Amino acid sequence: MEVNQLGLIATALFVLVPSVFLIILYVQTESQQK
Amino acid sequence: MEVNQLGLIATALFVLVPSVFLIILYVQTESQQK
Amino acid sequence: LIYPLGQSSWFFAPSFGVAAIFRFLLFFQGFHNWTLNPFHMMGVAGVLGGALLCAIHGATVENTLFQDGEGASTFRAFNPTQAEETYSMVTANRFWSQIFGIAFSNKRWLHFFMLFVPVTGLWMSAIGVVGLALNLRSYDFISQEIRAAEDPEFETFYTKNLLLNEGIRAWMAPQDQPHENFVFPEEVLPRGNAL
Amino acid sequence: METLKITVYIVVTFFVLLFVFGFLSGDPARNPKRKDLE
Amino acid sequence: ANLWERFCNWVTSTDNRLYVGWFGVIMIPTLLAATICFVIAFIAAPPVDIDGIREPVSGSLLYGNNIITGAVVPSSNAIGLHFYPIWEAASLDEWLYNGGPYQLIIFHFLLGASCYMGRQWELSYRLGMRPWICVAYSAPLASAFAVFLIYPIGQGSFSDGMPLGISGTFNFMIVFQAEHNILMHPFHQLGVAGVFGGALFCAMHGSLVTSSLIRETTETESANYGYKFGQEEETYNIVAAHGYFGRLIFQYASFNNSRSLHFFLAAWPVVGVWFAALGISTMAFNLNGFNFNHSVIDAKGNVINTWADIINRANLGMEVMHERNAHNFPLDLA
Amino acid sequence: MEPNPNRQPVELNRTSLYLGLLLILVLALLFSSYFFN
Amino acid sequence: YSLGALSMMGFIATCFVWFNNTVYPSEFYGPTGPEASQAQAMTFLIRDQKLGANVGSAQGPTGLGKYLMRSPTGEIIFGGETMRFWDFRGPWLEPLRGPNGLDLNKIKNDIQPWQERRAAEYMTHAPLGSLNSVGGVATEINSVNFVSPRSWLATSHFVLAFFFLVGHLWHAGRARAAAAGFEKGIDRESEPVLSMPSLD
Amino acid sequence: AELTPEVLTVPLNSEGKTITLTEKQYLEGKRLFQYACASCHVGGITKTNPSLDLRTETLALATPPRDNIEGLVDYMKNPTTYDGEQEIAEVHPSLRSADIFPKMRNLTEKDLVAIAGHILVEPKILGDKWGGGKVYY
Amino acid sequence: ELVNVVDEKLGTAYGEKIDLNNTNIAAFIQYRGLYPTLAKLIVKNAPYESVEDVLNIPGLTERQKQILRENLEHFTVTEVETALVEGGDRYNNGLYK
Amino acid sequence: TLTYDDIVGTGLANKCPTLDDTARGAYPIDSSQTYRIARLCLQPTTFLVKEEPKNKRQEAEFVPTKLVTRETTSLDQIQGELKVNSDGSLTFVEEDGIDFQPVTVQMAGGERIPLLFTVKNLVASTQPNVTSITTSTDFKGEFNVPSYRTANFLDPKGRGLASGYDSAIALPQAKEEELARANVKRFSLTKGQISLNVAKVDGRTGEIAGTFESEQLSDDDMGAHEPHEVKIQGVFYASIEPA
Amino acid sequence: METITYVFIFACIIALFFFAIFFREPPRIT
Ligand code: CLA
Ligand code: CLA
Ligand code: CLA
Ligand SMILES: CC(C)=CCC/C(C)=C/CC/C(C)=C/CC/C(C)=C/CC/C(C)=C/CC/C(C)=C/CC/C(C)=C/CC/C(C)=C/CC/C(C)=C/CC1=CC(=O)C(C)=C(C)C1=O
Ligand SMILES: CC(C)=CCC/C(C)=C/CC/C(C)=C/CC/C(C)=C/CC/C(C)=C/CC/C(C)=C/CC/C(C)=C/CC/C(C)=C/CC/C(C)=C/CC1=CC(=O)C(C)=C(C)C1=O
Ligand SMILES: CCCCCCCCCCCCCCCC(=O)OC[C@H](CO[C@@H]1O[C@H](CS(=O)(=O)O)[C@@H](O)[C@H](O)[C@H]1O)OC(=O)CCCCCCCCCCCCCCC
Ligand SMILES: CCCCCCCCCCCCCCCC(=O)OC[C@H](COP(=O)(O)OC[C@@H](O)CO)OC(=O)CCCCCCCCCCCCCCC
Ligand SMILES: CCCCCCCCCCCCCCCC(=O)OC[C@H](COP(=O)(O)OC[C@@H](O)CO)OC(=O)CCCCCCCCCCCCCCC
Ligand SMILES: CCCCCCCCCCCCCCCC(=O)OC[C@H](COP(=O)(O)OC[C@@H](O)CO)OC(=O)CCCCCCCCCCCCCCC
Ligand SMILES: CC1=C(/C=C/C(C)=C/C=C\C(C)=C\C=C\C=C(C)\C=C\C=C(C)\C=C\C2=C(C)CCCC2(C)C)C(C)(C)CCC1
Ligand code: OEX
Ligand SMILES: [Ca+2]
Ligand SMILES: [Cl-]
Ligand SMILES: [Cl-]
Ligand SMILES: [Cl-]
Ligand SMILES: [Fe+2]
Repeated sequence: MEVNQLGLIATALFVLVPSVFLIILYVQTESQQK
Repeated sequence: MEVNQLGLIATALFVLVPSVFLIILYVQTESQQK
Repeated sequence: LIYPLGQSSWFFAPSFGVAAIFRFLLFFQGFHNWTLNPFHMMGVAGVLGGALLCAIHGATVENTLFQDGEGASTFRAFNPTQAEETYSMVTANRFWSQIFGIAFSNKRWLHFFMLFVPVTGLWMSAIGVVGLALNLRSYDFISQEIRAAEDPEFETFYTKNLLLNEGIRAWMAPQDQPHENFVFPEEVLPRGNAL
Repeated sequence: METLKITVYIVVTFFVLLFVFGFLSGDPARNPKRKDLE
Repeated sequence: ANLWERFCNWVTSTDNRLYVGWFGVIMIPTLLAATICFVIAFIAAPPVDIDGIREPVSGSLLYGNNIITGAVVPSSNAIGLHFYPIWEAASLDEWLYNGGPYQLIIFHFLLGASCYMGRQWELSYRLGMRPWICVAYSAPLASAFAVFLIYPIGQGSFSDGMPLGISGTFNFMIVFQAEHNILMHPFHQLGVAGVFGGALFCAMHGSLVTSSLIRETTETESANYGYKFGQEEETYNIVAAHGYFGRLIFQYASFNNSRSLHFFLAAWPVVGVWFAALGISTMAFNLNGFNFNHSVIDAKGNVINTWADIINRANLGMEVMHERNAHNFPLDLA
Repeated sequence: MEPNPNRQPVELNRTSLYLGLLLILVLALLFSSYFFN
Repeated sequence: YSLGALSMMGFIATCFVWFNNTVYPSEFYGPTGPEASQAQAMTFLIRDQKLGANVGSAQGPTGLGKYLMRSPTGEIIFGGETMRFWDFRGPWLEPLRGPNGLDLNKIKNDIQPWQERRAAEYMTHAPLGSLNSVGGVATEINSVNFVSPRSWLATSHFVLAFFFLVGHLWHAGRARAAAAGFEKGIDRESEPVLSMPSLD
Repeated sequence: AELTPEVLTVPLNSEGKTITLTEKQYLEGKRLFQYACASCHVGGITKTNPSLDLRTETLALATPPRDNIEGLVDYMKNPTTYDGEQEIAEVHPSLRSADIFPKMRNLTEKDLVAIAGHILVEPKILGDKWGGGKVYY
Repeated sequence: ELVNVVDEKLGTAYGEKIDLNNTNIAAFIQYRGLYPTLAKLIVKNAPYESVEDVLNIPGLTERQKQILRENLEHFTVTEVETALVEGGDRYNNGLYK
Repeated sequence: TLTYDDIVGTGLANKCPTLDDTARGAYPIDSSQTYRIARLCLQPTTFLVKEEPKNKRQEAEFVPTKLVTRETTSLDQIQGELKVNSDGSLTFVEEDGIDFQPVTVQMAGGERIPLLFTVKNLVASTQPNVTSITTSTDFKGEFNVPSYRTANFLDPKGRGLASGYDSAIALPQAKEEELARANVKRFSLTKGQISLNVAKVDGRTGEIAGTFESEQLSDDDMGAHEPHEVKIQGVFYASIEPA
Repeated sequence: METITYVFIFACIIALFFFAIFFREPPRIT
């Protein structure tokens, strides 16, 4: 299909960037003192 | 120029994935007790 | 306000009427393909999701009540000034955890979420309509059109819906938009076989 | 396709029998409070 | 305990991470079959001759669809209400061409969701709860029954069931408007009041409870931490909430009884959606929306259009264009 | 559940972060030309 | 239990009045939906054949027979959308039925005026109409005051059967809770879940 | 606009004679048409044969001519195909076939005149809508 | 070089008159006395090399012959177009109101 | 004697009548008598499609296919004149009947091949001097294959021949030339050929049965693509009558 | 590549369901 050839990178960064932001925040939360 | 149209996402993920891994590790290291 | 302001005139705003509003809906389908618009889709998710949360929360509270009276009708067994929760959060949480897999455990979160979902939905829909003011629609998938253009055996529900849209436009436009002085000869009207 | 048919028929019958005999197996008694409902 | 006794104890066990139960014994395999078939079809199913006119419609991703356009396509109009399990086909290729996945999926789904509802009762019983959460769930469930089973029955074909897809959903809606003028049907209007109202009261309730949370935290932390799971004391001040909302409108328009309030919260969307469902299910037998076409006439007899007639023109566009190759005769009678 | 005693904290100091980012970015700068080809 | 049973019976009655034309004679209740769609196909087969059409060999736009085609098991049936209704059976149509379905020679030679009349009548009394009883498709103009009895009875009984199913769930669940003694709520000092182990 | 005597003035015969219907006759005509005809002829079309409509010009070109009271009344007594060649009372409602079309049994000559008048007056009001079908709704 | 044959046919006499070889039968309703009897006979006995050949259809009455003669000025003939005459489309071309 | 209720939903309705093994007789032809086939039935059992040559340009073969449109394939209740020619050959001139069926078959790999399986306007003739129809009689002749879709058929973007848009309206400013083949619908009309091989004859009843093979083009989607070559094989039945 | 993306995102969502259910932070009564 003649899709937009940037759709792949757009979707991939759309998922990855905020997901990564959240994982960073979660993981640095867990490692704080109990 | 007739470049490989996946070069962009390849380079982007190549940079971003391990960089993110390291940022996660650093930040969860900083948040650890001193 | 914004929508008609982006269009030719107030004429294309919704008219304040039941049937008129319905007309507004069908116009948006035929002309904007508004169902295909992901902002509208988020609106839908927020509205139906809000109704879901409303129903499920009401029912959950009503079915995890503590017995605080002798009455079989349980409404009187509550006092506005009472300190205690009127229903069991713990039992509710176990119920949904075992039924659905996850459950609220935090009432403040639950209720903020009940605010968040429908408000956000409506806001997304507002953004989409802002797009429609400029006719900046999600009308088409270009890949779909290129494929269908080259391949007359290629059919999806998307293309079928566009046929529906085209019908709506041609059949309703002359009476719906009288200022255009549309005259559409019988022969130009899009129609399938028989109908 | 006959074998698939027979297999599905058997599976369905199996789970249905589990459902029915299951609810027949003193279900009213399976609650945290008053069990003597017979 | 013997093996059967032990099995019964496990099935109905309140300690399982996910409750199984006897309804669950039916629900699990049917929902798994339906899910697996749906996913596989959605990715890989070939085009389906939905309308029985040897005009196959592609629903799957690999055959040129995206997430919005994709669907599992309804079974052939040639099949109608005939039961078309895999084993009635001469081959899987035939089964696929004629839309067998649609029937397999929707039948397993409807069975499974009915069992989901029963399962909600069952667990409510096991936990010593009141039993009516499942009745609330009867509202969306009935609606699914309306679009996957009752409408097809009324029209005489599963080809008229709602497609399992986003754009296919829209197709179903537009065609439904064309054929029943659903917008002008009071049960659908009650449905709309139900979901708009449901959302309104959800946001409202959310906002008032959030508005009257008792200070238990500092500004540098989330207020959610002000509530601890399972605490006995209520986490907000309902008297203050009622004090606010009662002044916003007027005193007696506000709930001071949390139980009455939550009952209202349950009932409005559930009842409204029950009416939506009954709307679909009765338009299934072509008792359709209000028809005020040419209701207004001047002294000579000239037709004076109202908004109903413009609706009518749109509806006409829909009617004449849908399934452009399926009709040989002038009236669309089902 | 009874906790696992084999658990260890994990660390990456700032210098190691900078070194790692340098490695990744320079590798990307080198290979990117070949990815685009 | 009785509510459940009555709900079931309601749905059964709904399908009975919608499809059955024996204990619900079309003479009295009007044609079924299938009946009327088939009647349309019959009507135009008759019309066009009178005009000289060879209705057996007439190929429609789709490749399927315009008037006549095969069911998925090979039976000769009316074509177009009414393909879905080939299971329909009615006294006005059956004389045209042979071992293999609709018989082309009977169609060509044996259709009686009473059949044309009946097919036209049923076609034009199809069970379609608005809530204010304007007969026909949703886009039809005001003129005909008609909603088929089949529609009134099917719709009414679906609504009734559904609410009776709801009543069934309500009362079965309440009977269970009351029998077990918690229909009024959870005992604060004896909350069952509090005596259950945590899920995780 | 009003339903004037002029609108209600329609051709009685093929010989230039007209008849002016009363408002009550027009109403009776609408009522009786709905009662006996509209199931198939709603809006001036023909559901069981859309090739033939109730437009005045079409009636004018029918054989014998039907674009007048007399033609239509005779049709209601003894309907023919459009060319007059065969009598179709057996498949079309008429006084002659009131036995098989029972709604025609209580129709009087006056009723036939009223129905005919409805058929001729309606297009004078509705224009292309009469016999136009869904396109003109 | 691809051509829509129906559109192309509309530029011949087919687009101006009743084409005895191609036009769908309902067109005969346009003129007094032609439908359905003569219409049926005409379509059934098509194609015709010339318009006047319509007078040679067997079984005609003198009346029928005269009506046809009065209506010859409204008829034409062009080459049979497969697209217009297959499918029994001359009897029902999928057009109603 | 079977009724509709005996037959309905069994699949038998898509089957042609058979004659038992004892039916090896001869049906005399009186060359002074006129004859008709009152019922010709064709029940396909196999559809074969000629693979498109890779480019080797050797002999491309006919390969098997899977029927996906179920038991909707047979031609039946076909009738027509059976002429006795001056050289004693018989010529069947098809007049009418259910003489076509749309059929979709599926090739290995998934390609679907729609075709209008048909014998429309069949003209089939025997060898000369057939004084009796026997298990040695054969019919060979040709038929018409009209476009699988007729002229009103609309493609998914609303384009058609006798109806529809004449352009790609979703691409208002695309260059038209590259889309011409899709925009401009064409109506196919081609020839097919069929052989009927009589295997059984009931001299007393005038019934004959045997096997057939036909060759014809498949659907070309109103000129959008090249059609495939199809060979259909199956059994047939005909009842001969004096008329 | 589109299909891969869509199915990938879906699979990620299902896996997310799995973790969100079986590896959630447990609710604790204080
Ligand atoms: C699943 C089905 C579905 C759902 C759930 C929705 C839901 C939504 N659609 Mg809809 N829609 C659908 C299908 C659906 N749509 C379809 C099939 C179409 C055809 C294409 C449309 C076409 C459509 C359009 C064209 C529009 C919507 C809108 C919206 C939103 C309306 C929000 C609202 O309540 O505004 C209601 C109004 C308000 C909230 C404004 C404030 C109202 C004040 C407070 C009222 C005060 C009243 C006062 C007290 C006096 C009352 C007096 C009394 C006598 C009446 C909402 C997100 C709208 C939207 O997207 O807007 C952004 C919109 O314009 N939809
Ligand atoms: C919960 C278990 C379950 C259930 C309920 C079903 C149910 C269904 N599946 Mg199956 N299915 C299952 C598991 C299950 N499936 C599994 C695990 C697989 C993978 C192997 C499949 C694979 C599968 C396939 C491949 C197909 C189905 C299909 C079918 C349907 C037809 C079955 C039938 O004809 O049975 C006949 C059996 C009976 C009538 C049972 C009679 C015997 C009992 C003892 C008498 C009492 C029953 C009576 C009716 C009343 C019910 C009792 C009630 C009052 C409590 C049906 C919707 C088909 C389908 O969906 O077609 C569209 C189909 O194609 N299923
Ligand atoms: C959605 C429909 C539904 C649901 C959720 C329930 C659920 C409930 N019913 Mg039931 N019930 C129903 C319909 C339903 N009923 C109907 C239609 C009838 C009339 C025949 C009854 C008659 C009934 C009685 C007489 C009783 C119950 C009971 C109850 C409750 C106790 C559970 C019970 O023992 O299961 C029984 C479940 C059923 C009788 C039907 C469940 C149907 C669902 C769809 C499961 C189908 C499973 C089946 C094996 C799959 C078929 C596969 C096929 C291919 C072979 C419970 C609240 C009992 C109760 O405690 O009441 C106070 C009780 O004694 N019900
Ligand atoms: C093979 C593959 C590719 C198949 C995929 C194809 C198929 C089409 C996939 C679908 C694609 C996709 C999902 C379509 C939807 C996309 C889009 C429309 C989403 C909208 C996006 C979103 C940002 C919109 C913004 C508006 C807003 C945020 C909407 C969110 C809606 C939200 C989820 C509503 C909540 C519904 C959910 C069920 C709530 C659960 C809560 C539940 C636990 C309550 C139980 C409960 C109640 C109590 O009262 C108490 C007390 C307790 C304790 C308790 O527990
Ligand atoms: C220039 C001019 C002259 C200026 C002069 C101004 C002068 C000072 C004015 C003074 C005189 C004045 C009074 C004359 C008035 C003029 C005129 C009457 C104005 C009318 C304006 C307007 C149109 C009136 C609309 C009527 C009204 C607003 C309709 C909406 C209200 C609606 C019907 C409420 C009923 C619904 C009810 C069920 C809601 C409950 C559901 C939901 C809220 C549950 C959530 C919830 C509820 C709780 O209860 C609590 C507790 C909690 C927890 C909670 O979750
Ligand atoms: C002119 C017409 C002729 C008449 C014909 C009659 C028609 C039938 C009318 C139907 C009768 C309804 C009875 C309601 C009783 C009831 O609910 O009691 C339960 C409680 C009792 O009230 C609570 O009552 C309690 C005391 S007690 O329980 O009553 O003893 C008290 O503690 C508490 O504060 C108080 O709120 O009611 C409430 O919780 C608040 C009212 C909520 C509204 C209920 C209706 C359901 C939602 C509407 C449906 C949606 C429709 C729109 C579609 C979107
Ligand atoms: C009496 C009429 C019943 C109408 C249908 C049911 C409506 C309410 C049920 C909704 C289910 C939601 C999920 C369960 C949530 C749930 O758990 O509710 C719990 C709530 C409280 O339970 P109780 O135990 O205190 O009372 C129920 C019995 O135990 C009797 O005491 O039950 C009721 O209030 C029933 C209300 C009957 C009276 C209400 C009538 C209101 C509807 C009137 C119809 C108007 C429609 C017109 C449209 C225009
Ligand atoms: C029979 C078994 C049925 C199993 C089916 C699987 C059900 C899966 C339920 C959702 C799992 C993921 C939840 C993540 C998030 C999560 O882990 O939830 C956990 C969360 C717990 O809330 P708590 O009160 O405990 O936490 C509050 C504090 O953390 C405040 O921060 O529950 C909610 O937030 C409910 C509201 C959101 C409910 C979202 C439901 C959406 C359903 C699916 C929508 C996407 C569809 C995509 C299709 C392709
Ligand atoms: C298919 C799925 C793929 C996802 C996986 C993600 C991939 C993650 C890859 C991880 C790599 C990160 C490297 C850690 C980098 C880092 O942490 O180094 C510093 C580190 C020192 O470790 P220490 O023993 O001192 O402990 C410090 C701890 O805090 C480390 O956690 O030494 C090593 O890691 C060994 C490798 C030396 C690397 C030195 C090379 C840097 C020199 C500059 C090179 C570029 C410029 C050249 C100019 C010509
Ligand atoms: C007259 C009629 C006739 C006959 C009738 C018949 C003879 C029928 C019958 C009888 C019968 C024979 C009926 C029925 C069925 C029964 C029921 C409906 C059952 C149910 C079941 C249940 C409900 C149970 C529940 C549950 C179980 C499941 C499990 C456990 C628990 C419990 C027990 C709860 C005919 C049709 C021929 C024709 C028409 C008319
Ligand atoms: O298939 Mn689906 O949509 Ca119920 O209407 Mn008739 O069919 Mn077809 O047209 Mn319109
Ligand atoms: Ca031989
Ligand atoms: Cl459609
Ligand atoms: Cl049809
Ligand atoms: Cl006309
Ligand atoms: Fe609450």
